[PDB]
Amino acid sequence: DTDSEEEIREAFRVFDKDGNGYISAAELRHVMTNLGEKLTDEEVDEMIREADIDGDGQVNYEEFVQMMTAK
Ligand SMILES: [Ca+2]
Ligand SMILES: [Ca+2]
Repeated sequence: DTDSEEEIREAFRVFDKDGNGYISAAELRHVMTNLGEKLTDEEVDEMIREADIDGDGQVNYEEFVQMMTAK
């Protein structure tokens, strides 16, 4: 709850460039690339796709967490 899950809630919240309240695949490639690491769009696009429960190109913090670790 507030033990540490908070940092996760933050990092992901700030991540949403368009502060839409969720996370899209386009933001990952741009932000990661902007951060200094240029990932692969094919992996990114596929990344969320697998970590998507609603199937709306948008995933909250958890739906993502379970992914962040898994490569
Ligand atoms: Ca988003
Ligand atoms: Ca989803």
